[PDB]
Amino acid sequence: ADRMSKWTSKRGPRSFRGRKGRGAKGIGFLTSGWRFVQIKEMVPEFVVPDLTGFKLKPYVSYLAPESEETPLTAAQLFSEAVAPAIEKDFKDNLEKYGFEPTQEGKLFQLYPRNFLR
Amino acid sequence: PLHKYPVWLWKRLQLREGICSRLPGHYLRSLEEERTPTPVHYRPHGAKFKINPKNGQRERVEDVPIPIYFPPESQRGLWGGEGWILGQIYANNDKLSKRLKKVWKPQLFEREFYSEILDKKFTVTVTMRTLDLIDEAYGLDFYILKTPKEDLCSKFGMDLKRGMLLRLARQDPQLHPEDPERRAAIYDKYKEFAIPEEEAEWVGLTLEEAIEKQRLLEEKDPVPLFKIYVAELIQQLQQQALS
Amino acid sequence: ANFVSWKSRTKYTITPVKMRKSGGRDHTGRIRVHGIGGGHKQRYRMIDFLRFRPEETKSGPFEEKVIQVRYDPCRSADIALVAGGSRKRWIIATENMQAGDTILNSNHIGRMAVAAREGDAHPLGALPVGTLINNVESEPGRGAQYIRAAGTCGVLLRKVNGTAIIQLPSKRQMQVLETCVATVGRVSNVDHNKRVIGKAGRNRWLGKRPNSGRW
Amino acid sequence: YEWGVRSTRKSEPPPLDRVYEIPGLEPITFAGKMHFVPWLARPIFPPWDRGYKDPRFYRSPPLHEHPLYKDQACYIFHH
Amino acid sequence: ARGNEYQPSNIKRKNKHGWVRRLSTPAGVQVILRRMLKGRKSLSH
Amino acid sequence: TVIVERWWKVPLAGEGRKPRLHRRHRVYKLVEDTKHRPKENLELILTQSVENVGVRGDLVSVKKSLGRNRLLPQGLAVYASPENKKLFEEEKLLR
Amino acid sequence: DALRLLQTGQERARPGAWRRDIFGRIIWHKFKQWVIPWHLNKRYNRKRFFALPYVDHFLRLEREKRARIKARKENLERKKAKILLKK
RNA sequence: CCCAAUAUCUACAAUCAACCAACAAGUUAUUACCCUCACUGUCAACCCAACCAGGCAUGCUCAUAAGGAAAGGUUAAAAAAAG
RNA sequence: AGAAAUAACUUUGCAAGGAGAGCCAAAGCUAAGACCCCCGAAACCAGACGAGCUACCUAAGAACAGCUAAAAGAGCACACCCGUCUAUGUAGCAAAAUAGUGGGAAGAUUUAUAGGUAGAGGCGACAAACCUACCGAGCCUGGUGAUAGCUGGUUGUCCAAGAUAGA
RNA sequence: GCUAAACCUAGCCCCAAACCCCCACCUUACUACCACAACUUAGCCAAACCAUUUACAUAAAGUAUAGGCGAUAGAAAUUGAUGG
Ligand SMILES: [Mg+2]
Ligand SMILES: [Mg+2]
Ligand SMILES: [Mg+2]
Ligand SMILES: [Mg+2]
Ligand SMILES: [Mg+2]
Ligand SMILES: [Mg+2]
Ligand SMILES: [Mg+2]
Ligand SMILES: [Mg+2]
Ligand SMILES: [Mg+2]
Ligand SMILES: [Mg+2]
Repeated sequence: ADRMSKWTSKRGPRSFRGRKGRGAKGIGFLTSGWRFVQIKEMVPEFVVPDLTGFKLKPYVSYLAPESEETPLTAAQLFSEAVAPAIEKDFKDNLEKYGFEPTQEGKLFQLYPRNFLR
Repeated sequence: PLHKYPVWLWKRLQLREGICSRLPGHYLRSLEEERTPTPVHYRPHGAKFKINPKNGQRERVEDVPIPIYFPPESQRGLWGGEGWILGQIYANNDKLSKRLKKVWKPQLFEREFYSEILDKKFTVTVTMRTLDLIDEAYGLDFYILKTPKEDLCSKFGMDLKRGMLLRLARQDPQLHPEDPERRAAIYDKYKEFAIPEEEAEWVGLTLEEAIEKQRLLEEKDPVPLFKIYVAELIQQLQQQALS
Repeated sequence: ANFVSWKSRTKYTITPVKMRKSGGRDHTGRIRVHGIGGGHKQRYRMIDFLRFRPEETKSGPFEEKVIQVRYDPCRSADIALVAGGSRKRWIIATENMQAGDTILNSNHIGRMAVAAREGDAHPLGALPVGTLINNVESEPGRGAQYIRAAGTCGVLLRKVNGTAIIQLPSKRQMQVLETCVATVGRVSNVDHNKRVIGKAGRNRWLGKRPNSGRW
Repeated sequence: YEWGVRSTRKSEPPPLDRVYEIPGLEPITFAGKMHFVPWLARPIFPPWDRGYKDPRFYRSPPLHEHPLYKDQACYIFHH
Repeated sequence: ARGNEYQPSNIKRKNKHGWVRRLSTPAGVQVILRRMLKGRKSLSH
Repeated sequence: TVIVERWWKVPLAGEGRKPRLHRRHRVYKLVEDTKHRPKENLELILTQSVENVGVRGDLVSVKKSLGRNRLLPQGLAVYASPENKKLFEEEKLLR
Repeated sequence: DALRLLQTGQERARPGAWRRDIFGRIIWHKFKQWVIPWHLNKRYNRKRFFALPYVDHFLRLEREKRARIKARKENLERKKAKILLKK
């Protein structure tokens, strides 16, 4: 008889209490007899770098020059990414300069996103 | 408050705003246009004026169509224009007896009809009126080809019409291969209902089917901006080179 | 109402299957027939009535021998498990059928009437006039629908060209093609009439309940 | 007497839309908009085959095409 | 003695007044739409 | 076809407007039922022969059912239209 | 995002489509990556991505209830401009 | 919180299940897979009766190892209630 | 809690014509001024919501000590269910309880859990019994400001005329 | 002497104009992840019951016409169209 409070896993009878998750991802599947099989591939392996010798810290000194907000736009990226190669080669049929026409044969597809932050 | 357009103008407004706005002109004209169906269940008054007996003066008269119901099962057949009459009757045909419910339904049959532009036999449910109209029209193909959308009142009939009109418009060989003379004979026999393909594709489509067709027609994978920007770069470089 | 009727089995097998009672409720959910509900749980044994059914890739009259003749909740008669070839079937048994007997099942119309044992299945024409039959069928190759109840005798009355007139237990006749297969004898569990159930509890056990109304 | 009441079998598929039997016409079906809509025609999709085949959803080929399949009928006596 | 007609049960409550039961019939969608219009923040039980 | 007419006069409406009807404008009288009407016979011509009715070339008035179930959907006959009149006159001129 | 526009010109990383909920409301539906095709999904074909007729009326009342809210916010906002110009 | 598919089967009760006696009649063979413990309930003097000598299924303790307090202080009139 | 026309009366304009088209006109037309309430049924019809209480039914579960008697709708009697008679209580502990006395208590019993039947319908071991405390016909929203020859009301000052044939 | 008594605006009503707007979610909604379908207003209410009947620009005109010719219903031809 309470309908305003959120509905979460702590609410129903045994069945409900079990079925309803809590926002937590899955990593495996139930086999016969309520046995759980975990898959090493569906567990996010963190990728932490080697921080030794790094010359940057959580904050930046107050003695730094200011600048203008210039968000990176497709034109700005293209300008210094591939354009100079074109111009250099313009003085004497697009995949040679980084163009990727289709995105089935690469591990990190850009659309749809098949990878994670 | 008050709207800026009445309620019944909202449909016509919608036909100008969104995806419906890019539909070809002739389809919109065929959709908005309204025609009265040919009288079926009532005797139309012959003339625009008439003398009545009670007084003797010349009074105007109009014919007010009976409203008729077409259950969805008819959309799969060719009922002609016929349908159900839902209404009331006076019990003994005297006005001082109970007002009783009454429904009049057509006598339906199933039959087989041969379409020549389609060279196919269809099994269809029809009524005596549909057979008489077909005979009066000298064949099923003529009946479906010359009758307008409103008198047919059958999505099946309009689909048949779209098929036959497309077959005529394309002049495609698939009617009767291995005998082009018969092809030419059949195609030219109906040479009068020969409208261009661009108008043939849209004949009979309901509004929803039209929207879906237009969407499929225009839906397209966005062009990679890499090609666009390299094209702009090449244009600028050529301009700089020729200078 | 989500009411998938229990009678959903397709393959045939002698194992009892799990009845679900109805209580008079049809698929909609309303009391269609008053006076039904409750009572002892029951299982159903798929009694096979086409008593002339030859096994896979075989033909010709076949003999089968019984194994047991047990009570059955659903019927009023007593079923019997007959084994033949490589197949077991539940068939309604007649009065004087004991475990171990043998029975013939034939469709072969002889030159004249063949004296048939009191449990065998023969086409109507094959029998003589004046015998008693059970498990009659309306038309050939259909199944037994007529006399099947407990202790009911069906007399054969006469034969004419291509047909035979039989007398049903309700004291009236009917015509049937002479190739319809019946069984000669009287259906088992005789004198089932004289079952004084004694107390209302027995009626409740069987499945009936007392219902006022029935508008 | 056949076994299996009618009302428990899968279903009779719904009557097909007539637009399919007009020889020149390619209908407008709701496959373009990836979801059912009751005012278009029900498409007809290719029979789908999984390039892989996951063990948890495997479907064995029928008994006929097994490598160890003998025409003559053995009679086993297992426990 | 009366007054205790509500014997609570989460299964029943979610089965006979829940979102899916409303959305499983035109009348229920009308109910949800009425309660969307009136402003409610408890559309379904 | 069932043909019915009202029992209550529907007030006129004008040229642009359309009539607005009332609960009494749905009572009806049975003017007639076109199927009870005495039967009719249709006019056709023939491409072939059948000795029971006639031989190729000529007009024939035949009963609707007979001419719709047998004569028409087999090639025996065609509709007596003002386009195949002009065609079959050649079929006799050649003779 | 820049590299996405260059390489495939798509705007949103996660595919989606404009649909109509069962309530008539126009929604942007984000796609949930699955493994079997959409016509064989007994759960996704229980969803109604269309709107029957009975919602049209409720589509109107809503459109009106949010016009009133607009008007009252406008009219009031001008009364408070008269008062601010009467002191 | 479950289960890979296909065919096969799956006649005989339960009652200490044995004597008598009854009626209401009560899974595997082939094919595919060499993967491991994730996720959620876990509190209390509690729930349905507007706050309550009422209602509340099962297991175990059968008078308690557990749980509680019938008298705010006084006097001992009538009428009333229980003994 | 007194909203308004048909005439009439009063005051203006113009007057055989009035009126800013349509209407009236044998002194009439045009304009203004004055005069007609509030609360309340049982009901009816339409569309939704309800069988977590109760009636019945379904699926799969659970309970029934001890004694007497042995296969029984058996006897005495706990748990459990019901509620005979009396007293308390009557805004009560409780919108049907408490204390005693009682009927059943291996059965047509009792009971937890999910599902089903929906309102002129369901269900009913027929009592007009029950369908969420109020059922000879649930409840909610809408038509609805239902209608009411019936009941109740109807608000500043002062003066004046003012009552019992009949159809 | 307590209790109180007082206040302004927060907003709103009627017009005019203008056509209005990251993740999860139909299973037990807000849950990453497996083989059917949509398409005539009855009646309260008037007739003092009730049974046919009973309403959903200006002018022509409440005229023709309909109607237990009762209650009531009712055209057309033509005419011309930011504020309190
Ligand atoms: Mg006009
Ligand atoms: Mg604990
Ligand atoms: Mg203690
Ligand atoms: Mg105390
Ligand atoms: Mg005291
Ligand atoms: Mg229940
Ligand atoms: Mg009143
Ligand atoms: Mg009176
Ligand atoms: Mg006086
Ligand atoms: Mg009245």
